[PDB]
Amino acid sequence: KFPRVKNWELGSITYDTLCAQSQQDGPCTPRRCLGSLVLPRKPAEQLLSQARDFINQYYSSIKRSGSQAHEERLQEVEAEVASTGTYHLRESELVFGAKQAWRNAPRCVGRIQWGKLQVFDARDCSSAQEMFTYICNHIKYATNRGNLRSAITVFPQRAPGRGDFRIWNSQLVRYAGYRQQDGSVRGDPANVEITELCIQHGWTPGNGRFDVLPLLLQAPDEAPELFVLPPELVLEVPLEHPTLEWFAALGLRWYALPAVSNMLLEIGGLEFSAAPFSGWYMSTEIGTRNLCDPHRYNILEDVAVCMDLDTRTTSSLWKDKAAVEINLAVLHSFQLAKVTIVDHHAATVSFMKHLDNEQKARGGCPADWAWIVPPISGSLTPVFHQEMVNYILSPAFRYQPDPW
Amino acid sequence: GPKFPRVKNWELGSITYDTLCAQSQQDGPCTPRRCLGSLVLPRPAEQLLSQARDFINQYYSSIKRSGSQAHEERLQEVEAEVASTGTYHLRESELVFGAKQAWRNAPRCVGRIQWGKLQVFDARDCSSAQEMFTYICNHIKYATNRGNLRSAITVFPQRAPGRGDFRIWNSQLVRYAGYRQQDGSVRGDPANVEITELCIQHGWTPGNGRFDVLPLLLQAPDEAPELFVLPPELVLEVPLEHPTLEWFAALGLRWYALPAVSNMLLEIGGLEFSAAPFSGWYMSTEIGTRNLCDPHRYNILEDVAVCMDLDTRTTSSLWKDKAAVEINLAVLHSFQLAKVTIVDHHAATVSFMKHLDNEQKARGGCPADWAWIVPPISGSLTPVFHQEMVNYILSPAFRYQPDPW
Ligand code: HEM
Ligand code: HEM
Ligand SMILES: CNCCN(C)c1cncc(CCc2cc(C)cc(N)n2)c1
Ligand SMILES: CNCCN(C)c1cncc(CCc2cc(C)cc(N)n2)c1
Ligand SMILES: C[C@H](O)[C@H](O)[C@H]1CNc2nc(N)[nH]c(=O)c2N1
Ligand SMILES: C[C@H](O)[C@H](O)[C@H]1CNc2nc(N)[nH]c(=O)c2N1
Ligand SMILES: [Zn+2]
Repeated sequence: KFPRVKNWELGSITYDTLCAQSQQDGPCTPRRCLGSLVLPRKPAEQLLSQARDFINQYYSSIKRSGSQAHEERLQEVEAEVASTGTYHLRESELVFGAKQAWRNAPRCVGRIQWGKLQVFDARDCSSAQEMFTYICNHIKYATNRGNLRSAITVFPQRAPGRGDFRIWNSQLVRYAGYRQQDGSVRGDPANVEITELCIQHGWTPGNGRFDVLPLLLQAPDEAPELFVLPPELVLEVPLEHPTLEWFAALGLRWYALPAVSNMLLEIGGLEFSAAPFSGWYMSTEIGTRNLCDPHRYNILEDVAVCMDLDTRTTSSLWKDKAAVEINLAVLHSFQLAKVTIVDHHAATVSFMKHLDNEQKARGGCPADWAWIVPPISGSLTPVFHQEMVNYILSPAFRYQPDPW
Repeated sequence: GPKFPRVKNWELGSITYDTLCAQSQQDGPCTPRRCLGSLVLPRPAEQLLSQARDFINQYYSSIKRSGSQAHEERLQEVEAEVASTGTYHLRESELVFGAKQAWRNAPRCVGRIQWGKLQVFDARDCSSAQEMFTYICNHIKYATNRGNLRSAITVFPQRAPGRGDFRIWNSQLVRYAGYRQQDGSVRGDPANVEITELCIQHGWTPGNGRFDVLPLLLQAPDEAPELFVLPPELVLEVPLEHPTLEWFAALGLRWYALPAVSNMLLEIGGLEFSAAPFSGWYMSTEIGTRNLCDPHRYNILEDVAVCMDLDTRTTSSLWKDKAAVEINLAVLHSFQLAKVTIVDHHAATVSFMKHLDNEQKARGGCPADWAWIVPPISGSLTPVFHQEMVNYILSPAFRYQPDPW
């Protein structure tokens, strides 16, 4: 049985058949749905089968499926697993695998872009120092003077005999969070733990709200090392508002490059524990979540007071009013600085086009509705009205435990 | 540790475990292979007895008499009744318990903090379509209460073997007509096109406004549905104005005070009440965001944004978000002015979090549909956005049922 998927705005119905290609179970059972949970509660034969399936995927994608190059390649993989317990990917295969991982990421609204991804092979990396070099080039390439380009750098895969290559930071750019004795937090509350780990490993702390953290980089079975990014590498956008002169006074800012550095990339059963990837922001990530979440910078009441709003009652919708001006500020400021950004309406409309492309290409598209629908103005966007099917395809980005 | 779903709040960092889901007997649409949680509508003899036995156990527990002699005698009384007739009857207070528990169990309802405060009108004696009309008018009168809205449900006779159903054809007691135009467009509410055409086929003389109140199509057992027009003074409405945008009132928008769902099935202990309309009060985003701004409903966003003189030629001006906010404010302001009960999406979600905490202590969980609980605007500004939820089906329940035609 294949899920029947309906759009409630248009009346149109599709059938997801791609989900039958899922080999990995999610958190739901027929007794109870667990789709709103953020994290999971969580053999040569099995590695070999994921390898076969992936190699078949690759040769099918270049329409050389069944051919001699294909046959001989499966033989290589099988021969290599049989005597070493593992294998290695060709650069071309890794490029394919990385693009598919993005394509398959059900929580990502930006997947219209999935075929345009620059892949840096960093598998010849043997130290934190080289990782840092690779990371710096990635940032320079990706940022491209505000003309953002999507990229991934892939460090050496996990191996049975040793500890992982890891980037301890959750993103390549993070603002420090400084825990106060008086309970509160200066800077980004989301980054208290990593800030403290940086200090413990000997970083000289700042005292600002927007102090860019150093990277903690780890080569196998070694203590992590500390590397400060050259400030000229981290593009930042001061936030002002198009018609509210006082907004700029607030001294708000955000960095240009969203670069996730703590997820695991799995391809054909191989696991890449350090494989930082980046694109460009959707404005609501900065304007709504990072700046307005109560457990983040939490600036809503501040902005509302400057707007002289009735802060004393919920029914004046001050929160809603302030959040809209904040999101507008982010868009205006990024556009003024010529740094790539996408608003949530433009993003969700392109995501609808992606669904349509994928329906035609693959018979469906794994999508996590709760993460696709923006944090403000949900039903004002087309994705709100679109039913979606969530499931796990490989290659995939996965979460993994923090390495401390 | 515990072998039940771990549930996390990401704002507060706090953890619970849902043990109540263990009580679920009916399977939802998901499997380990794929999550179908965002689908609005996914695809008796011994059976009856087990559902019946379970409900009576629920009832006696609610009154703290499990295992008692009255408990076992009621169980005996029920199976005796099923053995000789195939069905059975609820005592009055069982029906009252069941109706409240059905609301309490409703995963898509954010208003469940009020669940214990429900007026239950017993209408299981009703025997004509004219009589259904009297019960409905009475319900509307009681529930509207001149703007001081009171939750209520009226329960009509249960499905009976052989005999036909009591059905209310309309999806709500109050519904604006949707008139399909020559040019293909719709005047009024596009959601109500079919029911409008059904009323007409059954002899209603149609109007031509954006806000014409539909007559009721009420159906008694094995009879064609009869048509009934509500006395306009029984249908309380609120004209919409804005607290500072003076032109907003000139738009001629309005909404009715009483949201009363009339097409759902109430199931208790295997017994099915095919007509059992229930009503509460509105959360403002239902009117202001969904009914007025959905592209496939009234679709007024562009009208308002033009009046607000916003740049509607580019998404990045956030004209849609700006207009939606003011439309929601107008709804809240106009209901407040008219002294008609309403709740904003902030107050409502805050009260739902309190409800989740009450239920965690009372029952060890609360079935909840995250996509439906989180409001259609300002999602992450409300605390439920940061709350993981477990969705599952408990009974008593309100269920969807096929349209009777
Ligand atoms: C090009 C512009 C892109 C945009 C606008 C975009 C947008 C987004 C957004 C809004 C989210 C939700 C994030 C959150 O709320 O925490 C997300 C998640 C995600 N994105 Fe994209 N993305 C882009 C590029 C990429 C690229 C290049 C990759 C990988 C190569 C990627 C992979 C992912 C993954 C794996 C997630 C899920 C993260 C998680 O589960 O925490 N995205 N994206
Ligand atoms: C007292 C104030 C109440 C409020 C603010 C409230 C709020 C809501 C809201 C906002 C929804 C979402 C509906 C949609 O978006 O289509 C909903 C659904 C629902 N409500 Fe409540 N409600 C209230 C009272 C009641 C009562 C008295 C009952 C029954 C006794 C009830 C039962 C339900 C059920 C069964 C649904 C699911 C409807 C569906 O799945 O289509 N509610 N409610
Ligand atoms: C669920 N735990 C981790 C959350 N996480 C990895 C995360 C948190 N906050 C923000 C992001 C940014 C995600 C992202 C990635 C890319 C490539 C582009 C973009 N605009 N956003 C990710
Ligand atoms: C999704 N299928 C059913 C449609 N449906 C029942 C529905 C649609 N649109 C709006 C409502 C209103 C739901 C409701 C019910 C009650 C008692 C109170 C309230 N505030 N809202 C219901
Ligand atoms: C509990 C809930 O699932 C959680 O708050 C989710 C909701 N949807 C989200 N959507 C996005 N894009 N990012 C998020 O962090 C979240 N958080
Ligand atoms: C596809 C999606 O499930 C559908 O549009 C849902 C989303 N959440 C909703 N939430 C509520 N309260 N009411 C709705 O009608 C919907 N529609
Ligand atoms: Zn699910």
